[PDB]
Amino acid sequence: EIIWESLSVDVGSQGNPGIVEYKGVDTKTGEVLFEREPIPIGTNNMGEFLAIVHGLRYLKERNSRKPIYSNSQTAIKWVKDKKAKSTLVRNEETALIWKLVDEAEEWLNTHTYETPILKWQTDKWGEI
Amino acid sequence: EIIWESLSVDVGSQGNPGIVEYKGVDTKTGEVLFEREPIPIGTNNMGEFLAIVHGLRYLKERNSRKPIYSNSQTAIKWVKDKKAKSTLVRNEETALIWKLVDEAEEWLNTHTYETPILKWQTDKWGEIKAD
Amino acid sequence: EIIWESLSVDVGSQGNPGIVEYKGVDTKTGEVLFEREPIPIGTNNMGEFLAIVHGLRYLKERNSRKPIYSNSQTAIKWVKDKKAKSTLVRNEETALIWKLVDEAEEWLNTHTYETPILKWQTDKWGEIKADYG
DNA sequence: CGCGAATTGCG
DNA sequence: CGCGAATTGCG
Ligand SMILES: [K+]
Ligand SMILES: [K+]
Ligand code: NA
Repeated sequence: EIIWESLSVDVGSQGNPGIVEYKGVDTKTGEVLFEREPIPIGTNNMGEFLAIVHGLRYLKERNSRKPIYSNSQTAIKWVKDKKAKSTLVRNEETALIWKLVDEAEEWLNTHTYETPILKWQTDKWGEI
Repeated sequence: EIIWESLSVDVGSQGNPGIVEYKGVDTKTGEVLFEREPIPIGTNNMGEFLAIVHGLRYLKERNSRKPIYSNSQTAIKWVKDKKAKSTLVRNEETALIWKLVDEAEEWLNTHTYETPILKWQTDKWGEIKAD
Repeated sequence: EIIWESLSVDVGSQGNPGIVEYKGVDTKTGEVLFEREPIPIGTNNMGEFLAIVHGLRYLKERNSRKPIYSNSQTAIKWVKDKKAKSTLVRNEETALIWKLVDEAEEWLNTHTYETPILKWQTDKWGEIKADYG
């Protein structure tokens, strides 16, 4: 049922909003493929969005067709629409997450990609 | 993928909450197969709940294996969960609809059925209609 | 940052959900001021909730403005909310714990109390004094 | 295992 | 309007 030849995105937040970080891993080995240092203020929908697009770029650079597993349906929609819809206030305290979200959107509106973007069935399989 | 040999339920609501009614119709042809008269006050989700269960009862009486189309994904969920989840106040005004819902639930918890409960896809197919 | 003349509660459980108990001790002396016999089936959070409410009634019974320390942020919020937002099924095996909990909410709804309810900071101050073994 | 507070589509 | 669901350290 799980597609093991794939890349999984694992985003954590210390509160929503709160410190947000993420890693992209090989789904089968759990090897860390890329990561993002903690961002002091973010939401988990923003972290998933960024994590997905980071993975899209990682896979594009390496000419991989492996799919991406996310477990935020909202961030998958945001990626598909090439537009994030966060309600998070934008100021100096949130400048970094918003700047990264801007950059991710920009990348999405200037590129094409092959990667399938799948929802992790947390109900059937557990956490990643 | 319309299955024409099926039943479709359609509920009307004079405001929500408000007066609720519903009918069961032949999907292929529009013929009204069963009806419930207006209920003085209920919700749209309670009526879709009752309409599905009513058709379940109707098809079960007739030994039909035909599916039922509903336009309400909430009501489909409720039936499959064998539990409505309305937040309508129980008072004197709402006693009727609430009686009917409890009786729908009780039927669901003491019965099994063959009938596939399918989602009507309005924007793919248009409205549910009775002729 | 530590009110030493205060009361501290904690829960002990074999499993979660499982057997649960609690006690209240004096924060300065570790003197055990009250105890709850092990309850066949509950959750830790239900136990913490009951332990705080027991402590509240204990101090109220004695006209004491000593604070209460718990290290369960959940149970604290539950008490301040006069509502135990537990997810334990209500059945016959869990009837006892649900009845003491329903009654603890009822007690909160119908009384006034002035005890400050404080979070114990385990990361900073070490173990809460009502810690079980 | 249990639990908080906040994020985000019809009919 | 009524109801839609899933996500994210410590005791
Ligand atoms: K594309
Ligand atoms: K609906
Ligand atoms: Na995670």
